[PDB]
Amino acid sequence: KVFGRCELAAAMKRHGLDNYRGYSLGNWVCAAKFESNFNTQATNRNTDGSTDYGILQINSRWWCNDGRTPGSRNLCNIPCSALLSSDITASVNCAKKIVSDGNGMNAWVAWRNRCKGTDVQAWIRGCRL
Amino acid sequence: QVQLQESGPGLMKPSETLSLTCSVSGDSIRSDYWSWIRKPPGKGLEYIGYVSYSGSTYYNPSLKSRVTISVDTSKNRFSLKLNSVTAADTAVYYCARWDGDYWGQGILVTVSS
Amino acid sequence: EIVMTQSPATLSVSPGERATLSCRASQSIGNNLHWYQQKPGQAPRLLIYYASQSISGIPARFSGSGSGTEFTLTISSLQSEDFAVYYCQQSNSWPYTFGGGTKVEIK
Repeated sequence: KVFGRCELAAAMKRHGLDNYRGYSLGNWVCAAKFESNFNTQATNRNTDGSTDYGILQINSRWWCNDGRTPGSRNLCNIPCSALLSSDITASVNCAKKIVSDGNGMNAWVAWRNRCKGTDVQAWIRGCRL
Repeated sequence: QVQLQESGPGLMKPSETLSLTCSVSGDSIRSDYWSWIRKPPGKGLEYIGYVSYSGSTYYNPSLKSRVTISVDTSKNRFSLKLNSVTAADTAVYYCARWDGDYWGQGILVTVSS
Repeated sequence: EIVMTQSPATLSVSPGERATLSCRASQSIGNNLHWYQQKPGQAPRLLIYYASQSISGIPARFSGSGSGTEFTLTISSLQSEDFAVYYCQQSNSWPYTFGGGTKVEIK
């Protein structure tokens, strides 16, 4: 499934992301845009054998298990497959844990390069009617 | 399947430092998140703080910067250090994985004063 | 910090009856509210996370709902093993905070 800008804004708000740990909704929508382009099915194989899964490209080396990664950690304690569904619940739950680290949303390279320091509020402006 | 076990003192004088450790078996202290919670006598639950993957630590401000939390990857355990204790810090301390899924037996610490 | 208000302090109910615990937050916390159950002598146990997400191994009679600042934990058929103290906790902002707790006892 691929979300529209406003549709995802609404789903993330409903999933308690708006202002979670100091990050307004526009940050999460922007992060999703540049990480997976709103695709819940997106997956990218990294150069070290690990793979990013889901709408927020969550890495299999430290957050989930796909059984295809060497000395892999599974901090979110889930099969990487659970991050690939039209229902973002698992993706959001793991993203909340991830952003609870001291690094915040810096964990996401795309967010650091395309969202941080910009008018992220623009991503949700003009939604809900 | 993860087992947590608190260890420390039961009684100690004020102005001293309270030190607790939580040994984790069946799982690796790896780069996971660990927390400390306590329940004061006749009060509810209070969150002490936690340490995450990067090593960054978050401490409840109400504890006036007296707390320190660290991870011992060699001996697979994490700790809690509370300076300048007083009667107010008397409680049952619990260690737990940040996700709230796993908890220790809990240990009673009394600062008789 | 965000203040969590649990109501009532002591809920008295008879076995088999339904029970509703309320938790309010002084700030909007999305769905970042979790419920804990603590029986005497034991450590707290997670029952419901993120306001309504159920946990495998937990009786079906436990369910939560709500969002923003209003949350509710409903217990269908109160049983003997359901008698204990219940706490709500928000993870929306640091420091994380717990409500004062709600002691569910037999009537």
